[PDB]
Amino acid sequence: TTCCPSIVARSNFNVCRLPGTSEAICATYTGCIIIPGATCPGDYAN
Repeated sequence: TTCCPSIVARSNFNVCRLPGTSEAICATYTGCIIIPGATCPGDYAN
């Protein structure tokens, strides 16, 4: 599951993904994170 710290971080994440970039690269690029579970924390609410 991906969790993002802000709205624009998510928007940027989704653009990064469009060419097929790995989630892990897009995470470090944007500040989003990948977790194994499905429950994002309150500080990665977007």
